[PDB]
Amino acid sequence: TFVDIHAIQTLPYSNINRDDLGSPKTVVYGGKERTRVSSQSWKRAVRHEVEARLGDKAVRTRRIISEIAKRLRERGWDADLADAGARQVVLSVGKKSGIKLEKEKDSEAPATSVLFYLPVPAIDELAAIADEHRDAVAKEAAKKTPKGILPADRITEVLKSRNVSVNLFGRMLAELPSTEVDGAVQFAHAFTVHGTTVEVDFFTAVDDIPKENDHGSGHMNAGQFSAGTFYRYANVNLDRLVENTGDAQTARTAVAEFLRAFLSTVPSGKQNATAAMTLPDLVHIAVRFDRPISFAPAFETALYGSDGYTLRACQELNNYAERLREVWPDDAIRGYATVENKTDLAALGERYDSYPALIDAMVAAA
Amino acid sequence: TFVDIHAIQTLPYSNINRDDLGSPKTVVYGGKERTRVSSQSWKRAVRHEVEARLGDKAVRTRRIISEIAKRLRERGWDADLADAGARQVVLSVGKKSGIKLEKEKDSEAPATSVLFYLPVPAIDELAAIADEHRDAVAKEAAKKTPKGILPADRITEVLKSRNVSVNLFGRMLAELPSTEVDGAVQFAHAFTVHGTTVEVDFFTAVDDIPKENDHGSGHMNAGQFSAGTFYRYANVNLDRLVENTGDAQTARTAVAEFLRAFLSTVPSGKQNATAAMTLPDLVHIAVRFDRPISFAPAFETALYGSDGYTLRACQELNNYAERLREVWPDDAIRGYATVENKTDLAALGERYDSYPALIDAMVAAA
Amino acid sequence: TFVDIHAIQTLPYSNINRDDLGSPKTVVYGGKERTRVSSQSWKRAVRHEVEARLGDKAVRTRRIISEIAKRLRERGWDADLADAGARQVVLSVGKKSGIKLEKEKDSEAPATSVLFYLPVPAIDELAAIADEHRDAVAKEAAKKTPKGILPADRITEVLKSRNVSVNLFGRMLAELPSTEVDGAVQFAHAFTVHGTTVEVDFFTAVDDIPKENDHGSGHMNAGQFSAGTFYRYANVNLDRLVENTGDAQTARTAVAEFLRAFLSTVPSGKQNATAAMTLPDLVHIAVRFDRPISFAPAFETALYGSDGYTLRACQELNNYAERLREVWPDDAIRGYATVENKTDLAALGERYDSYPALIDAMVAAAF
Amino acid sequence: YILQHADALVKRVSKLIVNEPAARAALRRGVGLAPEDPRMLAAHRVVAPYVPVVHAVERAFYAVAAIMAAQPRSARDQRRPNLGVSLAQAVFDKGLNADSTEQRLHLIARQNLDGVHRHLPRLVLYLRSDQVHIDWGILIRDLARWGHTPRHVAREWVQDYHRTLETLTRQAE
Amino acid sequence: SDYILQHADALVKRVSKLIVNEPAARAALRRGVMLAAHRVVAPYVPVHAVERAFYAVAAIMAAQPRSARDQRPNLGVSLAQAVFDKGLNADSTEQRLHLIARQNLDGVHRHLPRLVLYLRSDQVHIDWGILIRDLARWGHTPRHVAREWVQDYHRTLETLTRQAE
DNA sequence: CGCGGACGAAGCCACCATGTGGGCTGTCGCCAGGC
DNA sequence: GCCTGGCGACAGCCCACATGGCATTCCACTTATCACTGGCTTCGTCCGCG
Repeated sequence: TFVDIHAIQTLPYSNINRDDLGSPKTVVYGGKERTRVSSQSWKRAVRHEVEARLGDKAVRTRRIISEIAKRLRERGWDADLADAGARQVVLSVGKKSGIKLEKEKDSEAPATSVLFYLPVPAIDELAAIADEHRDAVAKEAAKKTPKGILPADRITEVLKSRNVSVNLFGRMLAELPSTEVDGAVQFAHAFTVHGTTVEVDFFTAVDDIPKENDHGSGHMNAGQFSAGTFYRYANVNLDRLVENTGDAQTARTAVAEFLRAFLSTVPSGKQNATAAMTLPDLVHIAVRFDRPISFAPAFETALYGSDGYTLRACQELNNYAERLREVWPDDAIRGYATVENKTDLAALGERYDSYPALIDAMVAAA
Repeated sequence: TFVDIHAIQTLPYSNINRDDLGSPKTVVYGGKERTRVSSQSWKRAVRHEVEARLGDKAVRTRRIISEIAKRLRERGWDADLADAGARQVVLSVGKKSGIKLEKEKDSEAPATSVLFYLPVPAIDELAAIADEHRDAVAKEAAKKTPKGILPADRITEVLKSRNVSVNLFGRMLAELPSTEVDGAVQFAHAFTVHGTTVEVDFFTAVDDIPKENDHGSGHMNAGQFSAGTFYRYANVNLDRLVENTGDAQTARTAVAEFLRAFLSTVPSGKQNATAAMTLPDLVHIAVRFDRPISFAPAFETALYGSDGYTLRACQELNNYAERLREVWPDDAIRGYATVENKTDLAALGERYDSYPALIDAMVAAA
Repeated sequence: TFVDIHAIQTLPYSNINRDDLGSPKTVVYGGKERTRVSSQSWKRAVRHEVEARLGDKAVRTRRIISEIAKRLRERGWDADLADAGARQVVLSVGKKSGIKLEKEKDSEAPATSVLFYLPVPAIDELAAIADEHRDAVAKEAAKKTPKGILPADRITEVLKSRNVSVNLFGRMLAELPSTEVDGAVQFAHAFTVHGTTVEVDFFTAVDDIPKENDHGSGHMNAGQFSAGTFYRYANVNLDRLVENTGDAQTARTAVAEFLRAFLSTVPSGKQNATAAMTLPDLVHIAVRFDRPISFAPAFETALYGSDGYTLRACQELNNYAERLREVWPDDAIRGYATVENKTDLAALGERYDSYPALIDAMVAAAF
Repeated sequence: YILQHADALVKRVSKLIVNEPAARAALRRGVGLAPEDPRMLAAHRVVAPYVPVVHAVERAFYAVAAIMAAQPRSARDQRRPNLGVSLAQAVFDKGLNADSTEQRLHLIARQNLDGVHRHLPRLVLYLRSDQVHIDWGILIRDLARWGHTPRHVAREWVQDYHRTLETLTRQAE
Repeated sequence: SDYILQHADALVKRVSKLIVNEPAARAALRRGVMLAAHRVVAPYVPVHAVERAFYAVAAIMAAQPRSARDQRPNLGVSLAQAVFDKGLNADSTEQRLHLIARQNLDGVHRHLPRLVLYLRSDQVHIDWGILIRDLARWGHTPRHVAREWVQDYHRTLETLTRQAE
């Protein structure tokens, strides 16, 4: 009921995910600093590739009122009635008077304080609900402090609609706890197997018109980059994903699609300057029934270096997988797929020739 | 929709791209230090050869006001009116009062804080826009703090014009986010296949006119160089390049021209001292539809040495390409062209006799 | 528009170019150490032979003030006025107060911080400019901190004058960016085709008068030497050389003279103890229009050895030239000249009997 | 205590740059690299006698001597503040950009000892390029204590910078 | 490397005793500067760098002039004292020192015997065990060893100048 | 129509300070003669 | 049995450099964004559900 996927993936001078000052994010793990890619970033890349491949897209937005306003404006509403009707949409729901709004900005509809996370056709249905009650909205638009006229139950039922991404990663809405969905995926922070010092690159953007006398750079700075073999891990709680989608067939497509997205996608951080696109060097899908187990302790002792870390990382993940299957006995259906053929890696289960064959075999096994 | 090009290219004692202290830039990759050529440099060499060969040139300049001033001065404006009119050009656009300017320099027009990136005929059109409003400019030139009189829409429409280089590599302008263009090319940092220690080169500049027949030189230093077989990689997102140029025919010429520039050009950093003009030893263009994949992990394990790295690098890139096509199945149209004939390199697809034949075949295949 | 010249040339136990500790300079190329001759050295030997053969000489000197002082002293100036006038020459030009000067040395005029690179008659013209304004110089010589009285434009126009060597190799002057000239020649570092270990030569210096109870040498040391077949490469950007000289006829003589200097000259490092004067074993001039291509990757895989490297180096450069002409098609006018007749070397173009015939044919093929 | 050997190094070297060129040129070729790097073997004649006896102290001494000799000619020509006080002086007087130099200081404050050395020569030569005053002994002592301090010195650097900028702004009224 | 040192010291006293006591085996060692070295030095070994680091020093020790042959600081201080006491030129022995510090493991063995035999010719003390271990640490890490020699050398030369005044 | 759940009603009080460290290990020369 | 001594002959000395030089300009960015929730009382009324 737990599908967990491990992956070793090298990235060359990427710097895919930056902190607030531009340096790549780091964990001091095992006593040694190791650059990391935050989980929310790779999770965002996964949800956008899943939505793009499975066709249905969900929208995490702070500006729901403005978007409902374009739909009501395309339905034939005047701009002022479209704005008042979308304000009625967010005003009619929640415990207090309405969903709290950020301070009003000139010429634009105010953003909600919290980020809504709902599929696109559900936003259009909210526009239809505000549309049927056009005269009541017109009457409340004339008052100084209009109240939430729209039915709350209908709107709350639209805000409860779940996308595949909502089913998979969950959502949170503090004013409407009825809409909160438990996530079915645990996404770990991808850290390096080996210790990495932050590499500094010094670049100078060149002025193009020649100066008459003093030729110098137009601007000069230094951006930090790093490279290494990241360890990646993720869980999928099949009981919750089946509980969220309801039917096991959509959960099956959601899981297979998630695993493929996990392998295929890259966060795209300064990719136009580094081209860090890469396939994972090794992938290991286990289908466990008792509990998920990350192999991150296997790489707590940082690798020394001077030699290619890929073979030693794959072999070390192998030894830790072997030692855990001996220490914690289980009937979990294992399986792996690797690029290197220098080792058999016996503990990672049955070997499969390709990543899609592995994903199809383990999803079919669950 | 993704054209990615790989290339192995040896450079002999070049030191084409230097850091801030003169040493060639290095990556500690795979645990072993490997000299690298920054992507920004080879990208600049590519854009200048593309602009020179395709005829249209774009200009990345911090001094746009001075250049507009020469055009207005050649249109018959007085020098002071030309300077005030070009200040009106940058003063009339942007959210705030105007594009912020660097501290004023004596006798010369101030440079903008950010680097503009626009084609040359667009700068001339900005001069024409400042030209037809000559009297209004003359009236605001008399005031102490003149305001942006010129129409903002017309200027913003001129600043949105795209060169082939803008279509290909993208641009960024923080004050005018409407002009930002997404780049269609990912250019990786070219690193060496093998580990390279920096080679110190002691040099003296002997002084003629000896004073007392003593041989004491006029100068003594030590500049550090390096050599090796670099791995090079780059992507071209056809969907974005077609989206930028609009028509598929100009995107087709842009892609073919880009690939040829990628093969032909060399950054020229310190070439008159070390003539490092070289053709790549091997090139491998793949036309992939799902996602681009760099073969940089193939060379994460540094090569040992003592023997020529070219044959082993080509053979290793071959084995990694084979293993990835087995692990990640795809219908991508592959193809390669090599100098060495000692190996067939079966996994790199159909072999072509020449680089232009390969480029024409893969561009025609996309 | 690009003339590139390749050359294989063996040197026998030469050690022509030494590092800071006396060992010959080495490249770890292809994974194997290979002794190299730095490009600046052979470039210096080329510029001195070109200046000596074409007659006009340029001077790279840190002591321009002293030389202007001898010319003003031969013009009838007093020594103190000659020194003050030459200081006025360098004081009157540049953005800041003047060209910075090194710390003053006793009894001698201070050297400029940067190396000037200008032809000899231009230095004499600077002396004439400082000469016409002799009274103004005499008045500023009396002040404690004299200012740059001489016209800056005339001096800058004299400092812009170009020799053939300046036209060919370019110059750089940081204080006067108007005088900087782009070089028209790319000169590669000549490395060995094969891997070479440094050869230690122990040597002693005999003391001639003998003293009882002592036969010891007057000196003892152990210099380092090496030998091998170097690969050499160089480019000439005809568009820039024509742009620098202006007229195509002087560029034509400059190119032909450069190529001949490239073949004839040897850096002369440690040459009196090792007569390593040698002609290149093979030369291959290509006249390319798209871009220059060095054949240095051809010798990245070091040759094994035990047998003469000349024939294998020429044959390997041949195979790489063939494979590149097939891989990168071009209409470039090729041509070569070789000592060995054991092979035809078909890919290197039309064979010419002699080096001057080859140079004349390829230069005439480029205009 | 180390401040003593640091002041002896600052004096002799400060004289060494001006009087003898071969020594400073032997020092500047070793900017920003560990002393084991072969480009540093020429600097031991000048620096090795002055270091007591962790690599952190050696890296501090060797590196500051190298940065000291790599000053541009203009800078070399011409309470005890930290580098942060020198930063705030370069913001208020010489007119450096504020949002970027404060960002660069809070960028240095996170590195480890390995990273500070990587970042420092570019920043210090930037400061020195416009005649900003920097007391090298304090910087030496601080760089020696960066190795064993997680943030105990950097906090001093950041606090002093913000504080000195506020006082310099309030004194202009 | 502490364990490398113990064997270096036991080899040093064994070879010293063999050099002064028997000329046949000692001359058998001086020829290498090779089977006889394999039948003599071999028991005192714990990488090809440590073995060459033993056989080279045992042959160099066996090649001393009889003046030095009859009669913990490293080699940087051994050269500094050789400068200060014997009057041996410093400007030149410094260049020979930096020229040793640049070589790799096969070259350091190309330039070491000449300078060391020149030290023994002046009866300067060379702690053979540390020089052995340093040559063994040289295959492992060259730059650390070279810098240690250079720094110690210039450093103990300066201290001895303070003692002079 | 009845029961259960959720929401509502208040009373509400603000010019200048920082220093520390030390604990783990093994080796020959072999043979013969004499005590 | 243990401990100590021995196993053709294998060279010696002298010698180790002086001097000179070690670059200089320039250039260092902008913009937008910055969460919610609750951890008081009792009772009464209303609304929803059964």
